[PDB]
Amino acid sequence: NDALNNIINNARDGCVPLNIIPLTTAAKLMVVIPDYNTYKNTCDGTTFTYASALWEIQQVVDADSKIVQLSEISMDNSPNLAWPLIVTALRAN
Amino acid sequence: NDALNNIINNARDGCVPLNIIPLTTAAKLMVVIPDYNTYKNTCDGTTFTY
Amino acid sequence: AQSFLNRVCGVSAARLTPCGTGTSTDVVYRAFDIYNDKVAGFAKFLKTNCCRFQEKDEDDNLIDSYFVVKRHTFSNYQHEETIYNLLKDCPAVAKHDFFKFRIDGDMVPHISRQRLTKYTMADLVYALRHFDEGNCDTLKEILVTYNCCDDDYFNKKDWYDFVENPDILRVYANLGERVRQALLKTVQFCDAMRNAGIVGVLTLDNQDLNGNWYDFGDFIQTTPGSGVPVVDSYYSLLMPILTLTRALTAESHVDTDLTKPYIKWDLLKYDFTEERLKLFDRYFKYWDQTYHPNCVNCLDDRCILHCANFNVLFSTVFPPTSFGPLVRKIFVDGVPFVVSTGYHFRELGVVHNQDVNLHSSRLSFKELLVYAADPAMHAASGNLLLDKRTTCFSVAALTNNVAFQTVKPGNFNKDFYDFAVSKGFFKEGSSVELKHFFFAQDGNAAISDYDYYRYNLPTMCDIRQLLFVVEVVDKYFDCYDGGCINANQVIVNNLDKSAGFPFNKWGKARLYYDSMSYEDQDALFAYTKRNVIPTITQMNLKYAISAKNRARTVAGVSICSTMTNRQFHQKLLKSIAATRGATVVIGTSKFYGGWHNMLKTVYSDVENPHLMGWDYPKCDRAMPNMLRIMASLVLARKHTTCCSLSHRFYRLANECAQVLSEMVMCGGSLYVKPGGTSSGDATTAYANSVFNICQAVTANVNALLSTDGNKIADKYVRNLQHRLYECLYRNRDVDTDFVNEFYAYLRKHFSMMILSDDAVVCFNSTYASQGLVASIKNFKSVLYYQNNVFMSEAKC
Amino acid sequence: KMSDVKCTSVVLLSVLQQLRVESSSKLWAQCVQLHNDILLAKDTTEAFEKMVSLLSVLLSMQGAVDINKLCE
Amino acid sequence: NNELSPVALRQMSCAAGTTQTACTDDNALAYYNTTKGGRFVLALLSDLQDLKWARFPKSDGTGTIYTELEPPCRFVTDTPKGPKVKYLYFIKGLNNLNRGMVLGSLAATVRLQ
Ligand SMILES: [Mn+2]
Ligand SMILES: [Mn+2]
Ligand SMILES: [Zn+2]
Repeated sequence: NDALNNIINNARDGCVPLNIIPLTTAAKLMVVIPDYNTYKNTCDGTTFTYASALWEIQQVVDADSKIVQLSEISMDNSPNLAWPLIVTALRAN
Repeated sequence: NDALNNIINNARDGCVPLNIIPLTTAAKLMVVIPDYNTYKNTCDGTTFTY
Repeated sequence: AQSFLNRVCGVSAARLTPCGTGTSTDVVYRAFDIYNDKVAGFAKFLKTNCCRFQEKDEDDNLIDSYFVVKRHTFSNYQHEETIYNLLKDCPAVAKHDFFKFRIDGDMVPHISRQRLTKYTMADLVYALRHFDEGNCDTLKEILVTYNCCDDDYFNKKDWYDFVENPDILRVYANLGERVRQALLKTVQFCDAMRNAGIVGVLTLDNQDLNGNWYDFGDFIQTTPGSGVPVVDSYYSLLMPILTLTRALTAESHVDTDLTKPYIKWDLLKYDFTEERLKLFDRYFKYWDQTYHPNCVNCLDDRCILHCANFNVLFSTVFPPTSFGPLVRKIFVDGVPFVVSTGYHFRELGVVHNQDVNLHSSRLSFKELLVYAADPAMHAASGNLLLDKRTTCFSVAALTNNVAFQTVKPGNFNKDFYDFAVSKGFFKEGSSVELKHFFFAQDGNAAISDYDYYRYNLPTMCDIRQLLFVVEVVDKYFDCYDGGCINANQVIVNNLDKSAGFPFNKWGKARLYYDSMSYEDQDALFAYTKRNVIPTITQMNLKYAISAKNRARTVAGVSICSTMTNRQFHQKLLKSIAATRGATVVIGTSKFYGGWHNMLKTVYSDVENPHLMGWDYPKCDRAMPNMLRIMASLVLARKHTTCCSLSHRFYRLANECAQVLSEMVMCGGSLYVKPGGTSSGDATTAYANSVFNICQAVTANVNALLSTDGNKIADKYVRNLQHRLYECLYRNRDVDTDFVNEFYAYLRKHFSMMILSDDAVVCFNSTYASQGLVASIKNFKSVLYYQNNVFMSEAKC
Repeated sequence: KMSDVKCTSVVLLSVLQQLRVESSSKLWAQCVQLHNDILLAKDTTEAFEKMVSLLSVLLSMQGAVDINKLCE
Repeated sequence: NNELSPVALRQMSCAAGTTQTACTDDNALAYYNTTKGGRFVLALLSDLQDLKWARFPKSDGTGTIYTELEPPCRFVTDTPKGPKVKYLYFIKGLNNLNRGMVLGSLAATVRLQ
């Protein structure tokens, strides 16, 4: 409720759209990526920027819910991974 | 079916595929031949009948 | 010959190339919007009093600039010259050149419009609204002459389709800036007419694609400063093009210029009421109907539809993060809660709940159910979701891992199959073979099918045409009766069905129809009459036998939405599914001769009968939000007594927030539904039925209007077309006499058999051949310009 | 024959699903594609090749005893 | 050929005023429209500078509707009777097409420069 109150009290009358509460005050971001071409654009490296914030990856899993390391996300190693890759990141500060 | 019967008999007695066998003429296949009998029955020179 | 060319090249642009045969006219097949006391409509005619001379650039290079010189009578010549001199100072007016040129033995007057495009605005509007892939050459020329695409783009098959090749949206969007400039020039022209005291009716055929205006032969002059530009037909016909070309895409920029970064709106900002009014004043300054940016302030359902049509166009500018539930922090037992105390619809504007408690002691069952059905708490308690598999706006991930639901293969029936092959079935070459199977689906199939909502585009409907189609559809839904029913009068079949999200965690609909007394359900239903309850719709993979490998998905609507929609609609729905011999055949059994009765009622009185069925591609996924709102309003037309105007509007808002733009729970995470039919709601079949009737009526209206009224031999049909144009773009209130007349005409010549998007029409073949009734091509064009799909004639 | 091979594909995907093949996203996706293409196939050559490819998945695992199930 | 309004209509004689029943016996030139749903008054035309409310009874007799007027429009018309300086009034909420019809009728039945 810290960032939640920060954005609620910053509203005109304490009312905000729902689509921005996870976009502003969520401590964890989950990114579902269908292929490596979208992975390199969005979740490049151990930290990436999205939704006007900085996110640092803490865990990447595949559709099998198996922890896959960042070194495994390669052009040549892409067909060896189940591909809806689900990268989970934490908010940076 | 000749191909189905062949792979079924191989899996019953000898070699089983280590991956999905492809149907295109570019991809590869990995099998597990456990003894010389199936090796001689299936392989002949550089060709492998499966 | 050569002297006439030089006379046309008066003082500028001497490099003109004759498109005709010298001093003779150039006959073209253009689209006009005529309404002159005999013939009315919006059809393609043959212009035979027009000499076209196309300007050429340096080094003899043809350019999109024509000197359309026309010869007319002396009175019209001088009248047009005077009104142009009154309007020549306006920048948004084609440079007119007036002179008398001797042709044979007399000085025939001529009017030379300068720097005109080959096709007018009406040509583009007709091409986009009466589209036909068999012959669409004006559209191709417009697309290639304005760098929208190349001629090589049309060589690709299904270049025009929306489901196949969605890049046609990007191709049409390149016409968006040109259409927006045409809108701005139209506003400037209206201002000039008002200030100069010129009274006339604006039509798309009098504006070229640059935006400049011409044809003043029907304008009349009055005292300056009191002029009135009659622009209803122009804007109304342009409305489908505005969203198809995304004309207001430049409004999402810092200075409304397509060279600046997208204007970074405040994330907390959701109202945009002032921005909508500014957009309306900028593009529809002289639209002579009050526009309510928030539909709570609308007068009736017709005004709701009218203002929602503008809101559809205006919401394409504002960020998608500013729509959906409007949430605020409330306190229960002194503990803060995040609940939706309002909603920001892309079509209904900003709606605020009336019974909002910022503080409370405790919530017993009703508020608990509302806040559980509310996506506010789940979205606020979930992890931010960036799902790149789909273009739909993701909201949050409720669980820490994405749930991949698969579809199992069917369970074989070896005994029955062996018995069948024993009876000589499934022989090699038999006319009967197994084509329907339980097609299996992989993990990323539910989200893949949910991404088909990308075919749901913000569609601005022809509002002056839609407001008449609504009246005709209401006449179709006249024999039925409906209204509010109490919780004790609600019939629920299969109480052991799932109850949306998150109510499926604790039990089926039986629990929530047993845990809630009749007074509890009545209180919840009356709450929706003055509040908005956004709900979470769970997307469920269908496990059923089909002939298509595509995954089938049904929408699991929450028990809070379904229970209230039952109390709001079930009376009308049961009346619809209790009536025999009606257009909608829901509830009519095919057994015991019922199929024969249905077909005989279809063949009611058609003089030259043919049977015609069509297909809506991605019907539940591509249905415009305007048409879904129209369906809900037509279903709400029965609440003249049980509901106030505020109650009806808030029920419509609940419909839109629950089954039109709700939070979908595909997989294990929330998403934003762009629109279309959430085909799991309490009115799925009946809403699809009214949508189908609306599409059929729109196709019939377009067939009547896009018909040469001079060539309509029948004097009754010609007058019907004239009065149809009058009731669409001239008459502002409902003409119940002509609404009944057109409804009777449709029943006599276009009798329908309507179920949920499945229809059979017994239509007068000799009328559809003459364009007096939609044959199949009017349906294709209507789907193209009002459903954002290409109706393949191989599915019809 | 064609109906026979389609029904065999159906039962083969059923036994694969019973063997937790869906626990492997890539393997299950390939099996689903093969099964759906066999049912949509029009000739008994492409369908039979895809049937061999799908059966290779079952033969690739140690969860099913191939000798015991071949009772003839 | 988008004509403004073919076969227009004429004006009727009725009483109007500046506030509610400020009509002594008759001071207006009400422009009517014989609509199929009943007679509809479109515009007012009076010699007085400012009018706000008029009383034009409906065909039922019992129901008389008080019409709110827009700000006056000033002009000079060249009639055979010499200068006829009337003030144009439009009923609040009137459509633009009705305004065009009224202006066309006024400019066709009265000579203008
Ligand atoms: Mn014209
Ligand atoms: Mn004209
Ligand atoms: Zn009601």
